Amino acid sequence: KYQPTEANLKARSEFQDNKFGIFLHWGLYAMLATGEWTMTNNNLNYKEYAKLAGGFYPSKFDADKWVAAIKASGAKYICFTTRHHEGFSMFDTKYSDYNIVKATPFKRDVVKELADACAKHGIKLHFYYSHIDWYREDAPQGRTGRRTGRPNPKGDWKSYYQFMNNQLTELLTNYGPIGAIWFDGWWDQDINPDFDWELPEQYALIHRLQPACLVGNNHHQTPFAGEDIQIFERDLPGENTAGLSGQSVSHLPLETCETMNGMWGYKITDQNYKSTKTLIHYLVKAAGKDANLLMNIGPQPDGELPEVAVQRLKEVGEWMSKYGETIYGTRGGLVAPHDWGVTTQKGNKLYVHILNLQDKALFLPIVDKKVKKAVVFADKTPVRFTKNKEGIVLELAKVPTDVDYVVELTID
Amino acid sequence: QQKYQPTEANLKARSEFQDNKFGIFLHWGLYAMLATGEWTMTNNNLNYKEYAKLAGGFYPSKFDADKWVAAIKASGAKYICFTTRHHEGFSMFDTKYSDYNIVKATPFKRDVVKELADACAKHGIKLHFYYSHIDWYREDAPQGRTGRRTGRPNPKGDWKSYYQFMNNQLTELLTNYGPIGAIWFDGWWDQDINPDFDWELPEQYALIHRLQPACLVGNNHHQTPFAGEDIQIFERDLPGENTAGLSGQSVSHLPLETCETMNGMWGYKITDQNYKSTKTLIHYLVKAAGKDANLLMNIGPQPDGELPEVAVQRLKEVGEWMSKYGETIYGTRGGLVAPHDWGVTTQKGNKLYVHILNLQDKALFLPIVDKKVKKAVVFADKTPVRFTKNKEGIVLELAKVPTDVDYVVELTID
Ligand SMILES: [Cl-]
Ligand code: NA
Repeated sequence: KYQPTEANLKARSEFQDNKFGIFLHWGLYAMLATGEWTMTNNNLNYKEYAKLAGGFYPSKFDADKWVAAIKASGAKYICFTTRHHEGFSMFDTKYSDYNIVKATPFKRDVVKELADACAKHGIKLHFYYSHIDWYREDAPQGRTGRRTGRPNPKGDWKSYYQFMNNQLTELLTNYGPIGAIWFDGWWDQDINPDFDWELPEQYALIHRLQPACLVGNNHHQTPFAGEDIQIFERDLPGENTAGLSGQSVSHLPLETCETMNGMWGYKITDQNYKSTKTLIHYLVKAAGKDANLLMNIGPQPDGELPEVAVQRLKEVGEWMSKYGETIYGTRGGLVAPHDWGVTTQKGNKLYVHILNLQDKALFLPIVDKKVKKAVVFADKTPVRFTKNKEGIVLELAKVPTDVDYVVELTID
Repeated sequence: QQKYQPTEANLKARSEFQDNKFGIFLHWGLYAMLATGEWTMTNNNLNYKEYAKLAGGFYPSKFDADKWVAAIKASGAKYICFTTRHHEGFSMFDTKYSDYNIVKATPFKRDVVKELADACAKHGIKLHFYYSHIDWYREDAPQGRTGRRTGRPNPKGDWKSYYQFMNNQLTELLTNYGPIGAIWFDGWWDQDINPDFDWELPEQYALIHRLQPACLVGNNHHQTPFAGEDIQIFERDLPGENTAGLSGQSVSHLPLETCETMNGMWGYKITDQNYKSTKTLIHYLVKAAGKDANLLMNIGPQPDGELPEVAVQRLKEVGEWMSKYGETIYGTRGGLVAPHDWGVTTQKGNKLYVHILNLQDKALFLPIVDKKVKKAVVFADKTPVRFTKNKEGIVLELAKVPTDVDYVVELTID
């Protein structure tokens, strides 16, 4: 029954072309510095938690600096937590005083400042928005938020649902063009299979306000009517390592998310950042399975992006400046992921991303199609290959030890 | 630190607009029946309800959007600016926010804007929408200088209602008709008697950019452009010029556009059948380009739905010229050499096109001193033009006294 508009369909293709975005988890939980789940993990009282807002002053926040650092990685979009499960709004809302402008001494709308910086730098802006809420007294309780001290575990769905829609209206009118709404929390009511999220009306609201905006919902199900992208939580499309999303794979654009260290919202214990090579491999492997990668940073309560995260972004971007052509604008490749790497493709080119190879030769199961040419992407040096009944065999100059040794094949 | 930050999409759209250079204005509304001008309502103090009765007689039976766009494309024009709703307040599109519109209130019963959008898309012509900030018909519209003798009950209007009505219609225009190249506002000057009048333009410009980031915003206020506008309009005058008395404002850094009429009026006028010559119209386009400006040349369609026959022929002959010389206009910016009495220059890449429009001599001095001129040829047949250097520039030696509409000399610079 859902009919995407032309503008929406163009947006979907642009999203797939862009390939690489940065997740930003920032909320009051950054003060506690123990994770965005702390409020329900530690059964904190909702009114006591809200007192934190009077001490929230991220004095070194600079939206220009954030977006410039994110652009330097080769990322093309940002997904920002406008309001997480804690229920604190990081924007100037007229529907709750529990927001960054009214309830903190900082008194600044960081979502507006980020929107302006994104326009300056040519970065698209996506909004994460929590379907669940551990703070509001009208929010129904599912699996989480049962020990916040609130009086009405049933909530008042008509009131809560209207509040959500009123806020979505603000986010889709007051902050310029928005590339996507990224919903989360559906899983909180999976104990109640008859729970009615009333998503057709809510998705219709979004597309009415901005037809080009993409709707995603992190529910781990076959996408519902009106969704424009499909999300896989730390699990890569056809895979369920973390146990969070081993679902089907569909006709909508795919996106998977990873953290750069161990955490989403800022954790002060967590200073083990993954290597630049590991991060580049996340991006390449995602692209190789026809999926975007959303890589998360958790900003500090002083308003700075972690120093090590900024440096890792910079080095990923140095790689992208050389190899971005093999990622941007591509779709998942003809040759499926293997232990040695993955392929992406664009036009008549198949990029063979050799990530983990022990040998000086590589068999590729390319049988039906003729490989017209094979070169080293970096310098266009020829790569010899032979044909056998099962495909082709690349003869490489050495055992590759590069982060990603890309061979560019021409196929017609 | 700037409130308004143009997106990459908008900045690209600005450069495409400047590349396209030539557009056609179309003023069409109920005033076409009276055939005395779009200002007739306020000039003759017509009652708003009496004027609205005209709509029951509006039936432009020969309207053919495909024929219009084809005739306009043949001129070399690359976009069209069409009056969706003029000061008379009559909506030329199917709108849910007023029944005073071409579908609901006339026997013609057709959304001509829809048909024009479809035809523009088919022929690859960009569509811009003119939209009036003032309204002589609605009872909630505030009155300024004009529309004070319409018989309406409330000179103060109800701005909250009227402004919400405008933004509802703008949403329709940007939702139901595909990609729109520009919104072209007009009427700010109606309230210049009230220095504190709040048009609430930031919110309205933001709505346009929110729904279509690549859509350009223009406002014919004759002022320094307000934040949020993407083009600057000069009415009936080259930028920097003021022969018509409507253009005393300074020239900004936004893309420039000047508008002109083919005859004397914007809306169709049955007395006014004195059409400027093809040569004059080509001179308008070339002089505009030489001043780093687009030209928007107007036609006022007839109440039977046809474009004036003489205007169509003029378009055709302008297009014959563009078929030969368009490379010297399209994709160019105002040239190194500023406009002179003899003509103007335009530039693109390593080429400076010297447009000789009015020269009585067989030679032409050009003040090109910093840059080296590698080569000079007659654009039309690539025949070499000899030139010499002097301390103040160069002197071209021409084969004859030029009498062409535009005798173009192509210089190669580096
Ligand atoms: Cl000069
Ligand atoms: Na269109």
